[PDB]
Amino acid sequence: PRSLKKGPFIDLHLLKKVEVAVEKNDRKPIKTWSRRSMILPHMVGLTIAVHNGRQHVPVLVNEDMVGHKLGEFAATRTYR
Amino acid sequence: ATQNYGTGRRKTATARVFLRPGTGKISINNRGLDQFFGRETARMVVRQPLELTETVEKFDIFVTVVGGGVSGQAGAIRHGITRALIEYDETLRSSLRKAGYVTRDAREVERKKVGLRKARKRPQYS
Amino acid sequence: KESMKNRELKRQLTVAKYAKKRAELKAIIANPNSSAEERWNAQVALQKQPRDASASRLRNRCRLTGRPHGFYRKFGLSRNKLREAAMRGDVPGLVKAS
Amino acid sequence: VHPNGIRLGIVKEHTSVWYADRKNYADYLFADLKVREYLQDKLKSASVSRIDIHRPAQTARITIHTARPGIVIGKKGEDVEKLRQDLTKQMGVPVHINIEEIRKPELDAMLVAQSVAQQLERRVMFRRAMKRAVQNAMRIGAKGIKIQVSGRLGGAEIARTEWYREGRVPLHTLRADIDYATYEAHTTYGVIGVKVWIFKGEV
Amino acid sequence: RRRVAAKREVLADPKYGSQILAKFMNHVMESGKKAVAERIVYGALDKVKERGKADPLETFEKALDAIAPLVEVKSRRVGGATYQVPVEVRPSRRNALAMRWLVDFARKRGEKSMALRLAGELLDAAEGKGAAVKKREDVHRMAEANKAFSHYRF
Amino acid sequence: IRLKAFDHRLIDQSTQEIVETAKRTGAQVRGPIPLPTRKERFTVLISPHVNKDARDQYEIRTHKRVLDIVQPTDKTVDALMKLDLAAGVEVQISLG
RNA sequence: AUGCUGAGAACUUUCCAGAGAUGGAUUGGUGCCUUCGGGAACUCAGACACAGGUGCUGCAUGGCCAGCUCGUGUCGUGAGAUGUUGGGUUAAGUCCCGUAACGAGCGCAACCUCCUUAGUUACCAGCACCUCGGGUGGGCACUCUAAGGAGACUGCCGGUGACAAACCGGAGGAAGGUGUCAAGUCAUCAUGGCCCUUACGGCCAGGGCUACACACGUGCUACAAUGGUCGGUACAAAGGGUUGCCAAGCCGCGAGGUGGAGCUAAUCCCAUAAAACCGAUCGUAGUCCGGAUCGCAGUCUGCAACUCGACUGCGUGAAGUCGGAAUCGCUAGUAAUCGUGAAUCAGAAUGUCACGGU
Repeated sequence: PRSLKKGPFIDLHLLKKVEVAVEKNDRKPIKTWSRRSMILPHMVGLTIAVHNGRQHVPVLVNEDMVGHKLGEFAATRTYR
Repeated sequence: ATQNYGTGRRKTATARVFLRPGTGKISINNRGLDQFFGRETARMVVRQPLELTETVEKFDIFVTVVGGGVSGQAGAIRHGITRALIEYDETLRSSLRKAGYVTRDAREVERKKVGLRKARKRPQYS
Repeated sequence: KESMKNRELKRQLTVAKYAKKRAELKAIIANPNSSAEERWNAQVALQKQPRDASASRLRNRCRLTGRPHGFYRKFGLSRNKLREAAMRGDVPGLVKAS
Repeated sequence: VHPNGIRLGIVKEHTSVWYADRKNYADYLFADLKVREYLQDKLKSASVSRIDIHRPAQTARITIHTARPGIVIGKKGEDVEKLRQDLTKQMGVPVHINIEEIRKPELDAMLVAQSVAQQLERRVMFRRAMKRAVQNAMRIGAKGIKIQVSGRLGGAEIARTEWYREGRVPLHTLRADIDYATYEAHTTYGVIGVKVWIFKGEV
Repeated sequence: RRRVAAKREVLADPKYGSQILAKFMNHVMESGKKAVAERIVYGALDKVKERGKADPLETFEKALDAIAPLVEVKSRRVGGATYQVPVEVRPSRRNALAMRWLVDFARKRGEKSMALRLAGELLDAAEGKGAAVKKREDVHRMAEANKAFSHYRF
Repeated sequence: IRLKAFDHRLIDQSTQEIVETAKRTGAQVRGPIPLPTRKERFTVLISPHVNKDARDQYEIRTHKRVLDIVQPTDKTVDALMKLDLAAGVEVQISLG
């Protein structure tokens, strides 16, 4: 599975400091309180940090991303 | 008349012989023996009682018996040759002990045992 | 433990707390009759409307003991009951045969 | 492996004979728990051997096979509604309560096992009394009683399977019946479970 | 120590009319199908003589001449060197090594016709110049140093 | 008539009160149509230590019976619906 | 889990600082028994006390091949021994006869083909008919899977042996002799010496458990030749089935989401299938069995698939060559290669798989 049976992503409560923050300039990182929470495919180039409990990682996002989770910026098991 | 009821059984069957006298004609499961079967040797294993009771000229045999596998109730044609004929007469009574093809073998797949692999096929130990 | 056996047991009246919006929003999604403008209207459904409306975090246990393993569909009880129920006679029809 | 799960049929009877449908099989299995937990800690007086729980026409059926009516029954139903209310409010269905007569009650095993936990906590002797539990209940009727005592018996490191046996009790066959009364309680130190294997006559 | 088993040979072949050959479907049955086995139980015996000039029961019977041994290879203790046991034995021993090892050289030929790569060795015993005949003459002259050990230290 | 009953011993004693008490009233009711043992094997664990070599066998039976009344007027099916149970028999009825 | 006191009983608390709970605007309600006194449940709440042991600890706190012990009696100064040795036999402390021994409990041994009445709705042994798939009466006899049942022998003759346990042989008849090993849990019911005692009574938790650098408990699968790639055969097919199982699919090379024959299943959804004929071109290969990071990307749970998932379409990127040093281990139904359908009512529970037809 995980095909494009779900085409778009219209999620209302994961949104109200994201879609409104287009007119506002990009000076602060958008902090996230999940390992799941995603955002639009038309906003491409924001910053989301991997949320688990101790420290944050470098997150670099370019224009060409379509596929899957945020689990690559910090790893699943990051080789302690 | 000669309108009787015999029964061969392999793998929990209930057979139907529509038996009558005749001249050695064989048939099985609404088919002939040259009609459902072929590409086996199990057809004329039943020949071994058949030619020794010398009934190859006297009877018409149609033992419908269904179920089992490919050559499983090829083991039922073994049984039902003389059941519906010794309910007629007593000529071949003591002359069939040499073959011995009536006992429904209870050494088939009985109850399922846990811990083992199969009925009494034992697993790997040390 | 005391603050565990009475905080996830209350999911009987909180997961189906709404129970009428939860069926009026989850059948016509399986129908392709929604229009191309109407991908969004059926997605104001159940999450920020406080998110005890899905059921991915409930588990089946025993009643008097509370063991999740050994639980079957034919009981509300578990594996440490069957040896000690039908001999005192707590289960009907459980009879040894072959 | 259990012996007491075999005789569900041609010798004794089920105590839960009730039916709902194949998907409905566990609706009245919710009410089959809380009744036995009220007779263990509270109604130790007039102790209980076997409880029949059935679903007859339109309510329920629970029969409490005690020994002493004079402590329960008083002045034409003063506690009959007190068992009818305190039980059936957590039970899903209400119960009309009948009381039967088990005159000469010394031949149930639970009517002996639930009388020794009242005797072992207050320093009454652990060796003379388990003898006399079956010295005076063996005049008329039963032919033999075994009591396997593997337990505490004063000393904390004891696995001595004691030999308080009196008579002939085979406990492997089905026509010679097996009784099994494993009550457990808390004495002043050491966990002691009272086990009773009274053998009545066969057939 | 008592022998409790009862020897029950069952020999009745449906078409072939043999004497000792009938029930042999045991290593022709490779834990598989009987309908695969139909050109190789008797259909391979209908494939031996197709280049030859006889009946296939002629050549089969005479395997009890030169691929059947004379002495036996079982090991025995006295107080020293482990002595094997040479003796004239009844046919159930020596002819047991005249039928099952004759077919056991079937993989180092690996030719066309699965039916032929089982029974393409049986006709070589007319003079007895095949594969199982080499080891039978090895037995007799690896029994010179043993043949006096039958009563004395045996 | 179709029921929903337990086993061998509570339908073979529940159909004895049906057919004779329906033949008394001048009607014709057919005889009992059999049903064999409901074969289903049950496997659980019994060992105090976790053990894969220890399973066992159990079963719950489910036996019902086919009957039918030729001239449907019987009070044996409605008035003797409350009689044909003892402790937990649930007698379904059919007007056949 | 708490005793005393509360506005408003409880609800609604959907919506907003939540990118992430709620306190609250809480969008409305006064409820509830009537000596018209009184009373009580709760979203949260300010005092006192605690509940939590989620480190330690199986050491004063686990109970569910066959032989071992008691009681009585003896001999022995006693510990202890006889019973239980022996002789003939036994799967056997199974016995027969001897024998200062005699009776016991335990393990062992045993316990878990014959049938009245039968088939409302399968279908063709009675038969008309049939699309010869049986629409259907009739299938109770030439039956459709039985609830429960005389059930299998020391039964018998004869040669051995003390005639005796047994052991050898024959019946009939297409069936005849079977109480043990100072070790995993003060933790699924239990229970200690110290502890957290503005606390593991606070929880929306600001992520840091696989550098390949090995031996291996190794234990399906082949030895390239029966030769290298499919949509086909006489062909599986019912139950749980009132918040379920999810047609012929229109979709298909192979996806049977809208469809829905079956909605309480002698019905059916995975419903399709069995290693057979002579299967093709060519007739015996570490390779035209070979794809491990570069499937990108395709209207199905549905508010939660922004550099990772079934869908195997085979353009590619290999290590499978008689198992030898030595050892898993096979004396009879056995060494042995056709699959699981169903929840507290939402369907990827793999070495011990409902039937391995050999």
